[PDB]
Amino acid sequence: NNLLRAIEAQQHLLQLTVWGIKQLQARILAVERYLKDQ
Amino acid sequence: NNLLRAIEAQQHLLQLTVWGIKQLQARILAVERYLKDQ
Amino acid sequence: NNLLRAIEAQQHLLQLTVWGIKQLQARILAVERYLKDQ
Amino acid sequence: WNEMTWMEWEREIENYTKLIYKILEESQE
Amino acid sequence: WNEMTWMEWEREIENYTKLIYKILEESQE
Amino acid sequence: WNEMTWMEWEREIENYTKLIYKILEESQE
Repeated sequence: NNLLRAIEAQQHLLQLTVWGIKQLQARILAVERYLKDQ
Repeated sequence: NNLLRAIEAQQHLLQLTVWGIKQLQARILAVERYLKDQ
Repeated sequence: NNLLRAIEAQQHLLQLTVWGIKQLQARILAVERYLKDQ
Repeated sequence: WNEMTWMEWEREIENYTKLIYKILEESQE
Repeated sequence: WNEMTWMEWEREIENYTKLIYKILEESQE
Repeated sequence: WNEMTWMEWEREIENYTKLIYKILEESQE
């Protein structure tokens, strides 16, 4: 049970890191494009 | 025991990815602000 | 068995987040350097 | 790795995530 | 998700991390 | 944490990853 609970919580952590990476990728891409456009 | 050890090591990996995401977020934010300011 | 399978899949997720963070770090660094150079 | 796109990355993340959900659900029964 | 801030993100990360620590500690006893 | 570089980060990631591989392999035997 403890191991299952740990995996469950770690999956939530993974989902949070994925959210963060997706937002950072969009933001860096927007900056790269801004600089190209300028 | 093996599963516990794997979870423990994976938690350290998660912590490392969190460190990295936090630093990248700060750095992209600083760039976004620099460009806004310019 | 289920717990092992979950850990295995989560390791693949971790590897994917690491790939993403590495690429974002390189891209932000390139932008930071571009702006310094300009 | 150098031959992977962000859309493929999202697809792979989704696939593993769905698998893990299914495994965890089956662990409850 | 689109309604979440980075401060909230850090809070949620911290909360799950602390929970996992506690679970792992209890697994040792 | 503030005293860590990206090369050190990669090293630590690699070390934990290799350990996990070994543990998972041993779980199969």
